[PDB]
Amino acid sequence: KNKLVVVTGVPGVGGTTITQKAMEKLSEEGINYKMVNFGTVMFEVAQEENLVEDRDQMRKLDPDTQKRIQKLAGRKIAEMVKESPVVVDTHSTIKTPKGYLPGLPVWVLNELNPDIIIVVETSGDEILIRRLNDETRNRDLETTAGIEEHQIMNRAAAMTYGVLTGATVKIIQNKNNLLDYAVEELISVLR
Amino acid sequence: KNKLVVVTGVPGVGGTTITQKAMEKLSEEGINYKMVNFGTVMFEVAQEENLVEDRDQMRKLDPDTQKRIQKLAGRKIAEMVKESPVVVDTHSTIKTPKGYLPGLPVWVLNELNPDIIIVVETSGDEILIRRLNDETRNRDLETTAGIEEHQIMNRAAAMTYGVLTGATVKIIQNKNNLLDYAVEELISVLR
Amino acid sequence: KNKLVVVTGVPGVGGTTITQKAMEKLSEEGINYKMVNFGTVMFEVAQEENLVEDRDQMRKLDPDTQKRIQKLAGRKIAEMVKESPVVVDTHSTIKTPKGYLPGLPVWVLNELNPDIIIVVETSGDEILIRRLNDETRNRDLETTAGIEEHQIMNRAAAMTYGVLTGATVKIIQNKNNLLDYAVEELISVLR
Ligand SMILES: [Mg+2]
Ligand SMILES: [Mg+2]
Ligand SMILES: [Tb+3]
Ligand SMILES: [Tb+3]
Repeated sequence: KNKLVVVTGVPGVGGTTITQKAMEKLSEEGINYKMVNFGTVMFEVAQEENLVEDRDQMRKLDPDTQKRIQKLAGRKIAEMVKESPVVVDTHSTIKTPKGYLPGLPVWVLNELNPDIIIVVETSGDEILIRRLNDETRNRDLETTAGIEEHQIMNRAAAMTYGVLTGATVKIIQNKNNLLDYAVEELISVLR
Repeated sequence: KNKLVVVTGVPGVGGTTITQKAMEKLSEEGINYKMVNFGTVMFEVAQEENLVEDRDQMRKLDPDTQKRIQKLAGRKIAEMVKESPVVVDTHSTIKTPKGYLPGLPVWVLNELNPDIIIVVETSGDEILIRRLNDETRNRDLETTAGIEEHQIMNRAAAMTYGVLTGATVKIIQNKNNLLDYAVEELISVLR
Repeated sequence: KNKLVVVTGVPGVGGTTITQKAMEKLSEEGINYKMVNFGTVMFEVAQEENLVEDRDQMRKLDPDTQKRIQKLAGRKIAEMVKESPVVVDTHSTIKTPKGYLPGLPVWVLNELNPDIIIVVETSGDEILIRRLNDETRNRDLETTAGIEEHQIMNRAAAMTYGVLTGATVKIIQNKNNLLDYAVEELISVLR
């Protein structure tokens, strides 16, 4: 009966920020979500199996071990759902030099059994300017067309996740100066 | 072999209207399709299995029995294909407050084995005005952007249905004052 | 660890042209891809199984036979990957009168196990004009809206292929008078 929600969005869209704010407001009503990052849960599984010491070593693990750690992380998260509602922070797809990499390939979905997939978006212009203004980020020259293409592929992958699991797929706009509206929309879905 | 065709479309697009007109034209050449609504077949299965009584509470039913009912409904429809060609009237996704809910999750597709998935569309403007003119409705604040987003997700879910079953995915425009053109296109696909 | 790459694109986009140029340049650094057309491998499998003698007899084969040959073709290609990197030339979807037909249904994906799905594109205008200038072609002109709709569905099917296999999905623009840029992008992905 506790929900398992996946919250996704391209870098810079603010998915974790609105999720953190929604969780804190829900906590006031006695609804206590636990938030986890899928990549961090993969790192915790790999450390527990003595495969890695640091998070940087994760990207050098072979593909069969990666698929195995991915299945184990999905199972570890499915088990957390018995203790409370859970929100998973991850990417619908990651934009790599070899193309869009699904964040939840079918073997992860079969272990996770998510109830809702949330896709947080805004316009390509708003994302591009947010990334330009972030000092911790490094300039790459991704265009608004490139960001829109990533959001097109994220929506299609998220819809495929819904077909394979039965989860609903919710799209929420997190627009500049309208953060509170995105937080209220997310609270309603998480409740 | 008799065709199993799924006809989908957002509320107000007119998919069942053009399907009924297509079927009467086809019966004049001895091709007799049987049309069933997936939700009605699920409700008949739930009644046949005595899991439910007052249909309205179907949405508030245990997810495991819903999945079982969904599989039984897909199987019941696949069996009808032995008697005649079949049209399944359903939604590619239903736009709910928790997001886009797939009408045919992978467990349904595996029982149904559809040959063709039809996606009936028109512009967001035409849908919005049709809904405003319908007296049966309750006026919500759905925009043309919201309708276009639903049609984007419906196409992606329908394409995923095609990949998982091998079915072709046909998109038909049912535009204002061009209903007969949509009917002729649907007849050609159903023949 | 030889890669299996699928290169797709609507008729007239020039995907096999840029692939052959990229393979030529990769050979200079000692990387020798083998290119195969998926439809040709199905035809070779059907000749071996004594189901056909000529390529024009393939279309008549029943759906169960079609599925069996498709699985055997996927397996035959997966075996070629042991000898060298492999590129599969095929369509993400084929635009037929009954709708968009997936080129790689889930049963083919499970045998192929592709590493990368490449989607080669350009604008609907550039494709339409290229087709009008091709003497091999007939008329039955698709509009730019029809071509854009095919590219929308090809992206969604390709993203579904990525979710089901874990493959990355790369989109490459092959624009008029910028062929060398598309070749360089494809070399980087194929390496
Ligand atoms: Mg209806
Ligand atoms: Mg070709
Ligand atoms: Tb990182
Ligand atoms: Tb044999």
